[PDB]
Amino acid sequence: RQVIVPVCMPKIHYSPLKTGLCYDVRMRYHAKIFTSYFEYIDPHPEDPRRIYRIYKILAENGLINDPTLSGVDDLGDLMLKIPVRAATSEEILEVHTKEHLEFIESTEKMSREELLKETEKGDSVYFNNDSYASARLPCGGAIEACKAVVEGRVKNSLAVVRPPGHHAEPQAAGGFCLFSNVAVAAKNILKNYPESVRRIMILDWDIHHGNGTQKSFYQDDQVLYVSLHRFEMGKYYPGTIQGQYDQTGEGKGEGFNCNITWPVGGVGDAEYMWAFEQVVMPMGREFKPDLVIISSGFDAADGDTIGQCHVTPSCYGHMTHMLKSLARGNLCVVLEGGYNLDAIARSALSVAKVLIGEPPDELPDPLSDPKPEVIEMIDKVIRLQSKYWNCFRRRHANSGCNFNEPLNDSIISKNFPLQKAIRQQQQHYLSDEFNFVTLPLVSMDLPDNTVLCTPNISESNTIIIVVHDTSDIWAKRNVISGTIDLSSSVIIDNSLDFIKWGLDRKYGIIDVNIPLTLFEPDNYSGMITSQEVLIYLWDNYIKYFPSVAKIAFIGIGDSYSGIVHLLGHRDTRAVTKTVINFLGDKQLKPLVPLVDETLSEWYFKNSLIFSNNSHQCWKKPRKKFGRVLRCDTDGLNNIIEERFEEATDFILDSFE
Amino acid sequence: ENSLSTTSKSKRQVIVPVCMPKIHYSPLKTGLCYDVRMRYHAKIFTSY
Amino acid sequence: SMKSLENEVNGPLTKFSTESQNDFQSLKARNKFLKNYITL
Ligand SMILES: [Zn+2]
Repeated sequence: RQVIVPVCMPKIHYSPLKTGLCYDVRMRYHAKIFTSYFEYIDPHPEDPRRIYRIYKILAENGLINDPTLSGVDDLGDLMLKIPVRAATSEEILEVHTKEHLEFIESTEKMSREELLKETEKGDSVYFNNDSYASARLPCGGAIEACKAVVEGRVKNSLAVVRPPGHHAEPQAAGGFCLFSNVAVAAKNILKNYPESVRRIMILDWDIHHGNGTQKSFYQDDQVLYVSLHRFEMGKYYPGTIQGQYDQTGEGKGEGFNCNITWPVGGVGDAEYMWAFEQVVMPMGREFKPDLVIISSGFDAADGDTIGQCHVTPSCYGHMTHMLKSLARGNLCVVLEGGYNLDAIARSALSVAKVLIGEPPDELPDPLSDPKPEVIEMIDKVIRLQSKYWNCFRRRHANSGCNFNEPLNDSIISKNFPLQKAIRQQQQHYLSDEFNFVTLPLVSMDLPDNTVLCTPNISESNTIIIVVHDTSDIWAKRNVISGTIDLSSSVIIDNSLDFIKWGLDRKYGIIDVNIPLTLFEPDNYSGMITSQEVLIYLWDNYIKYFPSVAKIAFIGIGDSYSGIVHLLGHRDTRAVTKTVINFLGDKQLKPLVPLVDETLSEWYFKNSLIFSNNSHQCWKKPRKKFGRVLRCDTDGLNNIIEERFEEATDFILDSFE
Repeated sequence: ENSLSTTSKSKRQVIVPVCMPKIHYSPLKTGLCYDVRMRYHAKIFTSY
Repeated sequence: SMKSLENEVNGPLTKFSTESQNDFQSLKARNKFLKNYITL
């Protein structure tokens, strides 16, 4: 009966509260003036028909108690309506010039033709007579939203608010933006509360670069800006130098600015997952903010014909879940972009589900292995970030500045040969169990073990030729700092499976190796050497063999030009039947026909070429290359071990 | 205050009905398991 | 025993209505629920 602990209130702060919401029917009047019929078949780069769709679909899943879709108070049990007020001129003037405000104060009371001249005049903007107060309403409303956040009246806030405000400069306007939205609100909270808020991190996932707020805090430290956008230096909007990945702040704002730039359009979800789990979580924890703010734009979602990416809304859920994990719980989300209504509806649904507190759903696919341009992009980011930040140092082993002026080439006369070594070891273990004949070749200045020959090759009927360069080298970087360990590296033989499969069926097997020449971007002289040795070996030995039929060729990597030139400058189609090549990633091999012209069609007939998934093409080849095939992986090893069965079945299909 | 200032005295027609909200996390609670019958098992003080 | 008789009478009950959703007792934590069926 004896009490030991008394009863009291739960001493929590998060989730007895609700989600603050900012919405009004007064932000749907500022509209374009009709010029041409192209706007009927145009995506209408900012329409006012966005925010009511989001409000409707929020009502559609019981998160909003309003059966009639109007600005009400009885929002329900899970969300709290935040009252909206237009900003005063002083708060806009805290970041914007006075003459900009005088320009908009001119634009409020213009005529029709003056408005048309102003719409054509500016940079990708437009105007109306009902533009002033409809520009005065967003940011102050946004100023309301964070005011419910820092003062703790709600858990988190979502302010579904148009027009966007992340492209306008303090000097002038641009990109359908009239004022700022997030920069002015951040300035207002910093000025109004220099007691509870000391560091603000701002993120941008609008697919256009948020140049304006970047400029508004380019020399400050209390704002950490991170954006994600496609760059495409001149072409894609806006395509200025301020969106480049090396713009790292300025002055005392150095080390507080971060761009992320997609090289190519067409990224998906796992690029975003990889970028966040690599980069933004250690930097956000290192910054130790007091408030995070999101400038959201769903233009990069799937089903959008502007950015053309593939971000399912589950990816947005994982995004905002980790961003909720970043701060202590204070959070506000505004909206900037958007072109397709269904995608922004589903996106808003998922972000509202997480912002109430629900766990994000699973990815529609976790096996994607994103595009390598993003990988090299994030390496080039993490170099400069390891200069400025500290947590990236010694984990990616950048080890301070380390911007390396060496890789000088002056002692290149003194070098390890390294190719005779690999080919010599290869010849060693090939002759050790296979006893291959090192067939000689006079009148050329080549190493001895350049061609290796099956013993009793004169009696062998079906002879297959394998042509290869020196096989690949996989090495290991030491993870603590910097360099490469050479002793812990591995030679990856590539032909030997084909050689063994040929040997166990009692076929003639001939191998040739072609070394690569040093300090050459392409092995052009090596291609010359391969043409020379191929024409030589065809003339000196193969024409004279009594028992010979059904010859095939095995092309690997480069040096397919040797077989192409052998097919062109002679005629041997009566005795050989089918060529195969795994190119990988080099330039293709056009065939020149000299002896005939039906030889081109015969080369197209019994031949297959295998290339990378990320080759320079496929962004349809001409028939003078002869039936190339786009595999779905990268690296020569993977496509060999992938389509080895298909190629060896084709070879068995070639014969009887 | 505003010049926008919508002016129509008429009952807006109903658009959607109010239904049960389609969420399945956190109107619910967190389960706890506990019993004092685990405190039966103790050690025999044997050495000293 | 009392749970079994309760779930019996709460199921298909007999002729009258004298005594006779969250929480989903009826196995509705939907994660590979319908998807674990082959749906083809
Ligand atoms: Zn945008």
